[PDB]
Amino acid sequence: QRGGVRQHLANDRKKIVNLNIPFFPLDRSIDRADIQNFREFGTENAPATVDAEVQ
Amino acid sequence: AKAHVATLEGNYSDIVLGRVVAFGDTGWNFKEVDMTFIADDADADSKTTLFAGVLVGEDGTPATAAAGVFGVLVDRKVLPGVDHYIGVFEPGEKVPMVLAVRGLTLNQLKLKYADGTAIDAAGIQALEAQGNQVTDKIVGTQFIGSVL
Amino acid sequence: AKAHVATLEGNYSDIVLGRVVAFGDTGWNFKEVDMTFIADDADADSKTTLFAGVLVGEDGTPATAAAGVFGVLVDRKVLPGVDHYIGVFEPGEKVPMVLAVRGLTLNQLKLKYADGTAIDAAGIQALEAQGNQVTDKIVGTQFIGSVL
Amino acid sequence: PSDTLRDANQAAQELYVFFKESNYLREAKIESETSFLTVNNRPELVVKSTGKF
Repeated sequence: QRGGVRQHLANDRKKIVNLNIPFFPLDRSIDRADIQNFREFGTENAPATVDAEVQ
Repeated sequence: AKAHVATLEGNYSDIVLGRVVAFGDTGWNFKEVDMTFIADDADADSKTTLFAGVLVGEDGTPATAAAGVFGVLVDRKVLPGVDHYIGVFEPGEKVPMVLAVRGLTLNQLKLKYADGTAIDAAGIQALEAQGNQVTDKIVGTQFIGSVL
Repeated sequence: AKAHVATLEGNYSDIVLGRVVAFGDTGWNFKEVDMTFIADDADADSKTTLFAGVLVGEDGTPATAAAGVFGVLVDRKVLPGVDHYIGVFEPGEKVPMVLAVRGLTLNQLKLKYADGTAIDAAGIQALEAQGNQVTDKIVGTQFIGSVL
Repeated sequence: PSDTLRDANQAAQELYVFFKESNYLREAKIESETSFLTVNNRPELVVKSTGKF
């Protein structure tokens, strides 16, 4: 109604949060026995080499 | 792993919506009282049960009945997001508190008795005698999800 | 009125003084178990009561006497200066925890039983049999007020 | 009109917005007023249809 009381406004919301993170390892080793007398399997006669397994 | 979450709703200017600001003085509307902050039987680390809008009588004891309503607590230590007073005061300690008394416009959605009850008609009529406007008539808000 | 103060003393290295590093495997010394992070009777989103150094059995339950001692709790989640996990785990839930059981130079003073009692001789013997050194040769520290 | 002595009998306007900063540097307020009526002069020409499924 004209001349009477007015109205008033409201307010908004706020929020906050936190989070963690996981971890993923991976590893392998190399031993002498894996290369001693085994051929380079992809060829006729060449002996096995360490780098061929590292790669 | 439910995340640690914090929130906020509401400001100071939601119980107090306007004054009759006096020229000569600015403290005309307010009054100071001494109230028990931490219950005098609980422990130090207990958080205070006082909240903005809780009715207070002439003495510093929030009222649960119409016959003792005097003012509305609007102290700055109990506003949203202000909490850093865990354990600052020993149980049974008394702190000076501010009360709105006269010359103010008050929202009745937030006025409540000490136990959490809403303000009844008798409480309103007892608070208007001080010279206060009890509005209601508030727009509110609707957030995402509502079509409007 | 009291003031708010927080303090920090001690680190990870103060419990694990020395470690034997195996060239071909870095995780040799440690073993994972599962533990009840929040006691099943704890209030909704309480604070845990585990701490670094508490002796636990292989099952994961904290040990009360020598027979139940298998390793030392050394997880990152319980170091003195860390606080993230409040309410993150529901009461009675279990989360993997890291123990250290092989090849360590362990402090003797920091290790505690489930109830906070200091480590006895039988527990020391049981922990040593696994292949761990228990030594109390710790210099200590003096801060102020005493002419060192 | 806006129901204000400044223009109580002038031509109306769609929306009034007042920003009043109180001089004594302790409070401020925002006010806004609007008034209008919507009229459907020919209700006979609108037909509603209920759909049965």
